[PDB]
Amino acid sequence: EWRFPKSTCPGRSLQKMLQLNPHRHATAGSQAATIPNREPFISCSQDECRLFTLDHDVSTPGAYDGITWEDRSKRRRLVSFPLGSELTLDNMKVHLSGWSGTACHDGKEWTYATVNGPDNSAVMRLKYGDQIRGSFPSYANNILRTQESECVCIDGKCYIIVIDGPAGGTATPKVLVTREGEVTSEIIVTGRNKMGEECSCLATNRTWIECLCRDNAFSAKRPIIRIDTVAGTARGYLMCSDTYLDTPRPADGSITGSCETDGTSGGGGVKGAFALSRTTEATTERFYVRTVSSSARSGAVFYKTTDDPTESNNPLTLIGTAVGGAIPMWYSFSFEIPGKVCDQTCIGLEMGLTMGHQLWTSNSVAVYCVIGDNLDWDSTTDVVPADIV
Amino acid sequence: EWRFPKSTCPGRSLQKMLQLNPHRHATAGSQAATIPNREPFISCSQDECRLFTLDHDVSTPGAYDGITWEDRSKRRRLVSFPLGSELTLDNMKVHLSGWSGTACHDGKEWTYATVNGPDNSAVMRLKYGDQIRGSFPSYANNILRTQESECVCIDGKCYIIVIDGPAGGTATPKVLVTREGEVTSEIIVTGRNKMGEECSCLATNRTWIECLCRDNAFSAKRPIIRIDTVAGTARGYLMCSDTYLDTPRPADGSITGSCETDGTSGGGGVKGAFALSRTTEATTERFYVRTVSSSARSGAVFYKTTDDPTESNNPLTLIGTAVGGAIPMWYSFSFEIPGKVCDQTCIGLEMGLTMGHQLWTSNSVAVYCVIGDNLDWDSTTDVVPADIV
Amino acid sequence: EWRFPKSTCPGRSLQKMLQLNPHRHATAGSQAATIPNREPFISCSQDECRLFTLDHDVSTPGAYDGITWEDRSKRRRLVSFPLGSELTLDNMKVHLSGWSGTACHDGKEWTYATVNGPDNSAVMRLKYGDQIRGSFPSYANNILRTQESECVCIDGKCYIIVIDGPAGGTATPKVLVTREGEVTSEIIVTGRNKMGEECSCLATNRTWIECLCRDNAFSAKRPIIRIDTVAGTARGYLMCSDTYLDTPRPADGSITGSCETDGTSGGGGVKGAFALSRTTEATTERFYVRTVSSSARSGAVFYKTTDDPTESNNPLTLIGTAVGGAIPMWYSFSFEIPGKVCDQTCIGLEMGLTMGHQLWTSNSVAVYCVIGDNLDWDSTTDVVPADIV
Amino acid sequence: EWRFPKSTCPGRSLQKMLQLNPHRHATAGSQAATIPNREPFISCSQDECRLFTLDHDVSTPGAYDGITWEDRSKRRRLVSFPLGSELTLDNMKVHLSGWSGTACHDGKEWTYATVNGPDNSAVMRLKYGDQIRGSFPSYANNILRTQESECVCIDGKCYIIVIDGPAGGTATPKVLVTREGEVTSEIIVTGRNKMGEECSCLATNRTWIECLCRDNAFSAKRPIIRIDTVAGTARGYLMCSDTYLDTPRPADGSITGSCETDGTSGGGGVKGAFALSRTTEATTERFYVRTVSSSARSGAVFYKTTDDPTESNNPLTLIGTAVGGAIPMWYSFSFEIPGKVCDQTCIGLEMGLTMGHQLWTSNSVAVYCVIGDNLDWDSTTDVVPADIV
Ligand SMILES: *[C@@H]1O[C@H](CO)[C@@H](O)[C@H](O)[C@H]1NC(C)=O
Ligand SMILES: *[C@@H]1O[C@H](CO)[C@@H](O)[C@H](O)[C@H]1NC(C)=O
Ligand SMILES: *[C@@H]1O[C@H](CO)[C@@H](O)[C@H](O)[C@H]1NC(C)=O
Ligand SMILES: *[C@@H]1O[C@H](CO)[C@@H](O)[C@H](O)[C@H]1NC(C)=O
Ligand SMILES: [Ca+2]
Ligand SMILES: [Ca+2]
Ligand SMILES: [Ca+2]
Ligand SMILES: [Ca+2]
Repeated sequence: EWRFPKSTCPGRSLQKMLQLNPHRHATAGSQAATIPNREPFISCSQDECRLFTLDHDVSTPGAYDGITWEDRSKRRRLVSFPLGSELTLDNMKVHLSGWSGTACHDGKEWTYATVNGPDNSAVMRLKYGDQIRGSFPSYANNILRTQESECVCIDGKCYIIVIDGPAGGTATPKVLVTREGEVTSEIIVTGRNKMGEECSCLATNRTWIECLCRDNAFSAKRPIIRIDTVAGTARGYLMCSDTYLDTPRPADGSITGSCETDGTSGGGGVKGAFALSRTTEATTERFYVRTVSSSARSGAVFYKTTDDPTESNNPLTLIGTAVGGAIPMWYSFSFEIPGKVCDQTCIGLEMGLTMGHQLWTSNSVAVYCVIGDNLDWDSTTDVVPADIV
Repeated sequence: EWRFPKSTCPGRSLQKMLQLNPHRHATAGSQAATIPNREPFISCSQDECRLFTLDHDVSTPGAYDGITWEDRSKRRRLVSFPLGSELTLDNMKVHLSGWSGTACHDGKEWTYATVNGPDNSAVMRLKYGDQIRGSFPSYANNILRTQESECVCIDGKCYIIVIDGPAGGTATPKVLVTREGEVTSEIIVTGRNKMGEECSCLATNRTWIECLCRDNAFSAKRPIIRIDTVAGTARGYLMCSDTYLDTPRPADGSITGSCETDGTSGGGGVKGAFALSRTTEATTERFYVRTVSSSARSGAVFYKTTDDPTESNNPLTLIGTAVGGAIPMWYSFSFEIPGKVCDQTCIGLEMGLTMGHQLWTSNSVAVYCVIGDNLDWDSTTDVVPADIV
Repeated sequence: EWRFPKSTCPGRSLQKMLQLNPHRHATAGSQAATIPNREPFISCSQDECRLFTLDHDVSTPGAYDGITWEDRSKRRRLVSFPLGSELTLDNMKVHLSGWSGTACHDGKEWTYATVNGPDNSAVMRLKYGDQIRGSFPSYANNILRTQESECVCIDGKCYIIVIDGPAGGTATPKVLVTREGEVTSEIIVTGRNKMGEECSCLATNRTWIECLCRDNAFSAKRPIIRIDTVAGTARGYLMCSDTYLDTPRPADGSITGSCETDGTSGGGGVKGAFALSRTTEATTERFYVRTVSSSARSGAVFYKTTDDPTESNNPLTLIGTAVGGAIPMWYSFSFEIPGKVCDQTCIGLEMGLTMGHQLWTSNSVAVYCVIGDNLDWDSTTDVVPADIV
Repeated sequence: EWRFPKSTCPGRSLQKMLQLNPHRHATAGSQAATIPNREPFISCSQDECRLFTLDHDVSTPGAYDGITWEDRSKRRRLVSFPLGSELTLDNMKVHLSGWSGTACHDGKEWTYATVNGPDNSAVMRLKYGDQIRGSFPSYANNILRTQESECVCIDGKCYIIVIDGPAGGTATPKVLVTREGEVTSEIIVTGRNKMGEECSCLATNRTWIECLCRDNAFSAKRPIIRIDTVAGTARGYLMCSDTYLDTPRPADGSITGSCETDGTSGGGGVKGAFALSRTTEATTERFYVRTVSSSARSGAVFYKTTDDPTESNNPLTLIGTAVGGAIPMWYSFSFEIPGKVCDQTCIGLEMGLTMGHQLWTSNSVAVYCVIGDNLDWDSTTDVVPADIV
């Protein structure tokens, strides 16, 4: 029947599952039509896992693929591939037009959501199975956008974080509550709620959800949103650890003040992710990623903690480097693999590939899951963008 | 069991679902074998939706693709693609040879129909599952042809509009009634029945069907056919609104006379489409498309009304422009997505692509469905036919 | 449960279903890897129909495709494609190595059979589902070979005609009786049994099978084999009609003597096919194909009769020309589409494509089924072998 | 329910099933993106058989395919293809990153295992369905590696041989016992246990497994490991027959001493394979492969015996040559096709293709199964590596 959160598979670290690298096949002499894309993420039903991403209505090599740097356009679609299929034209499935996306399976059907339209009056449409069952219009009229990673479904309701408002100022997130793709309520996020883009979300137990977000205007600390799906409420916090997770960021521990103090820098950011261990009642361990560099989007390093991230300033504990500091690392995303016996959470890593400013842009995706005792290996792309034809 | 019409999902406007644009992948350097095609449409079972179209036994780029402007030839086939698969050779499924097509799912099996043969003695064959169960010969011996959009199945019987006769004069439509692909009766269309090509058809309630057609000889107003599937009868009308839906057309409201008065121009036309909202007993709102231009096939504009289109001359109400007037827009088609709880109707738009008179010809397909409160965005192709290799 | 012959769908003629033409996609500029092949045929389960053929371990365009004229080699395999999929590399499924093939579904599993090995000691292996369950060795040690069209399964047993012996002399056919792919008996063909290659076989009622074969040494009349699956017996006849079906052949009616008189020419031949109408008790109409030319493999013409073909010399009745006499036509094959209500038989046509003697060789496949009242249209390829790259 | 070993299909020899040869499609003019690979093997569930192999994150033709000679790198993944699909990019499924692999189906789910990481601290991860359920770290810190052929599942537990330690000295194998992908015990291999790489494993009856391995340091005789899955024990032996199966090897019978005497040469080796006939209680016949040459990896020859291979020095009995001595032959692997009535074992042959030392490297795969009475035909590739583009 309905999907709900189970206790997770035992595991005390992150180890590599797989990597997809389509543009290895886009060199001189190759015969493949690969799909350049950005903002990828994975979502799973109990039958299959799928790689979702936002394409550009074009393949590489190809004469139109010079637009792949744009964030928003009439060409972008939420597409997906079965997880493990390489990212080629024939493997691709188009779900909805739009330039911001999310998707999640509720036990019976896929829900797909994208935002579509001009910056000042965009509309989120939600697709349930084959039908568009929901529509949610822009409420601040300034780039309505969503998670760029999977949403979370519990007991037949799916929970989606949207934000609308300036990228460099106050923009308030909302939680949309959907049943069969129709928006049946909006939860107001209380507490610390002046920012919260591109949230990566996971259930922390049977009835609660925790989202790790990006503050693009005010702070190098990541906002966190917790949802109590029974009470129907959501509260925002600021991640308190001295190990600041956003990029760019100042040195560790140097933001003076309370947990929820912004600090003086804070401009810019990148979507971050986390994974966890849990029982039916509570989360027992958390796993976090951030870049090697504190000013550029390069590298990826893993950390862990058994503390509550909204109320401890202790540094996180180092797991090790998953992408060397010389390698572009951009978004990362959380997801959960439902199982019959236990569930498992994972972090995906968008290893970025680009020829430069407003030139060809795409990525390779590496996946790490909660299992084992030590980090097993770092990941590379071995794709030189100059060699892409 | 059998498919029948349900009440529709709530919705008060048209919003974009998705777009397919295969020839974005047919530029210099690309690795894809795309499928040039015309007269596309979508039909759905409860498991899957499919994009149907008439191909030319060729792919683009390719040395034989210069024939894709022809309407009828021994090369054309009704093919289909899972909806969301891009239109490439490996994704294509061939169903029947022929140069006019339709298809619909009855709850248990696909029915596929095409017309095949020389202009003066063509034969419609109907395929049910894997077998050809029905054959219907030409009765006026002058291009037997059909809807170029999905047929409608109710309680195990499927209803198909055919026409046979001169393109610039009187040609009488018939309704074929099929059970498992075998033609078990013909309903005579009474009333206004001297034309009626390329009908887009939707159930208006539990037991009635309404088709919106093209008068190619006499009128800029669109013919409408209503079928009472219980009584086994069909009656033709002329759409009465001052907002004439065909192309070319005179200015709005300027056809003098009764509802069913032709007007003085009327030569030519294009296949049009509509969508609707309904309960089990009656249709509550209708949605219509026409071109921006009143003399060329360019642009697409949406309208709506709560009036009966066969008995009111009130202008329709503007929803907005879905394809800018500078963009070729050709056929459009209706279809319905069956759901477990509710059904949903949609309009697809054939955005035409061609190098010129008797040169390479194909299209991009944009899809809008009944949902939400306002139009979300217009569609473009960003394909320049000169760049197609 | 098990497959058995049902009464057929009503139909009094042959009308076109579809055509596959992969090498339309093998011209200059094309992006497809098409599969050159020969001896194709179709076989169906109740879920799906499939196009089987013998490939050459190569695709076109390609530097190794110059071997596709060979009849037998270590490169050839029995491969298949879902019926309606075009014949490209990614759509292909390899079943067994070998250079003579057949396949049929028994209601539960596919049986696949090929002959493999050197001319003087070849072995037929039979694959049932995923396993090789049967092996049948050469008994005359001179090119053991089989039908190159589907076999027939009745009540859990499948029936396969093999021949072994000189191509220009006496070679006796056997009927192999298989259960789950294991050869459980051999039926000796009595009567007229000195030749019988490449048999096209169809059930004539609930318990009998009729095969139409090729005499390569002695006669322009086609041999016919009837199998009584209950009694476990098979008897050979010579087709008696004045309308000789093989190529080359003398003029109609000019073979003097009894039904089973060879006539003076008779050297050479081509695989022919037939279709039929039947009830559970008896065959009511037969449909036959032969070439337009009486000396070359060009064109295809349809005929019918309600007579017993082993005991009447009446000419057959003309249906019309399905492939014009200027178009190469090579093998043709019978097959049957099982249905829940009724079955349907069909003829496929191998429209040959070649650059010349021991150069590139392949084909296009056109399909006609028993339905309707008149022939609907002839078929062409519009492939010029010189344009294949 | 659970998979367990059945009695095998009757058969007294090895006959060819099929061959996959993707790089036939990688010549000048071809349109295919083929997948260069090494260490392939086949594993089957009751629904499907699959070809597994270790890829290099690249396709051929292509500018990055010059790395395909490396044994271990961050690019390699365990991928698979449905058996009979040709080895192209669109057909490929990625399961896990890593450079040593194995996989087996337990009746309900696939288990996939790879080793990943640096030479001195590699980690085996095990994937069960969609989840990584098991992790097993390196215990000798010197290239943890596994079978490169299918594992064996009996009554819900799967058995995997791993080895860790020097390639030219003593390295002790362990048997990992897995349930739903989690390592629930390790069986210590007693007896002759100082080597044992790349084991090909088959059940010998209802409760016992026999593995045929490679001694890379000490002996031209192959090690054999037997597992009693009920008692939970494993014992190593040295294959005693005078017909030494490894490459390179001295002349037959010339190793002086007991069964378990190494002999004086013994350096180097290749993965070998075997097939068998069995009842529920015991193995009745064994089938073995080795190269034609006793110093190079070229050719393949089949043998059989009804003796116990750990306790008889009798020569094996010749079946015949499956790959001529002029053709590179590298790894071979065992696998078993589960059936509803009977099981069947087979040998696959990695026919190697390479341009030379540290240049492009891949293979063709030929498959032989236990059936029939005599060998049917030898296999070739007819791929000249110089012609690969
Ligand atoms: C989940 O966690 C929240 C917050 O700690 C708690 O209030 C709630 O009771 C928990 N749910 C269960 C089922 O224990
Ligand atoms: C459907 O509409 C027709 C025409 O308005 C009407 O006659 C018929 O009764 C309706 N059907 C139902 C089930 O109400
Ligand atoms: C099928 O036909 C044969 C030959 O005419 C006849 O002997 C047999 O009785 C028929 N089978 C049935 C079930 O009528
Ligand atoms: C399988 O073989 C082993 C070794 O010969 C034997 O001990 C065991 O009893 C056998 N199993 C069965 C079920 O006979
Ligand atoms: Ca920030
Ligand atoms: Ca008109
Ligand atoms: Ca002859
Ligand atoms: Ca050795």
